[PDB]
Amino acid sequence: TELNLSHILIPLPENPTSDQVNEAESQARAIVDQARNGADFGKLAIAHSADQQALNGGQMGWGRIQELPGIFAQALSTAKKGDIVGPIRSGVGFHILKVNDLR
Amino acid sequence: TELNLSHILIPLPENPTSDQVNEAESQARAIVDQARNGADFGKLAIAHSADQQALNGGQMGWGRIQELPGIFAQALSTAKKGDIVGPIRSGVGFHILKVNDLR
Amino acid sequence: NFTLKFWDIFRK
Repeated sequence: TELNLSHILIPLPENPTSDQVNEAESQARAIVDQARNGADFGKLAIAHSADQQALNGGQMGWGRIQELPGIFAQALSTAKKGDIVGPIRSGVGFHILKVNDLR
Repeated sequence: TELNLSHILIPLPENPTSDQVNEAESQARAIVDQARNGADFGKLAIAHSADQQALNGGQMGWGRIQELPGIFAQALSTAKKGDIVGPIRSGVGFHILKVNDLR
Repeated sequence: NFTLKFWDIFRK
């Protein structure tokens, strides 16, 4: 399976305090809600993502499910086109993914 | 379960000829062999790796097994400190991993 | 953390 994904990263420092974690999670959940309710995901990435693909709407292009970080592949086990998944926690922060296409 | 890893990518274009594949696999195998023989893995990465961490000796730092791409997770789950794993083929080339530590 | 450092390797 392959997925065409867009991604948003809400960053966290290396050893975050519980307050820092909670604040990042809050922002990420708000973004997930805005996206599910129809907000342009690319614009959300441009405005909030800390990753290198932020300016290009967080577009990650086509990827093989077996090459995605395990925590992302697991969260996308039943995803369908248009779905917003997350927030997903990793050592770098909270991640939000949008399924643009699948094949 | 956390691992500290270093990585080397011997690249392949998206639709490689069989000769391109054979040549890349040969170089990746030679690197695995030298690394297992005690060669400085960071120097091997600086010299041959095509990824963004090459100039930093292929150092990837720490992470959880579930944060790894699926194609590396199974193999690394049973590795021990010091092991050189690979070559593992992906859509972008052949990969060589060194387990710097487990914690 | 290596989560995105690894993912970046596969991006095309």
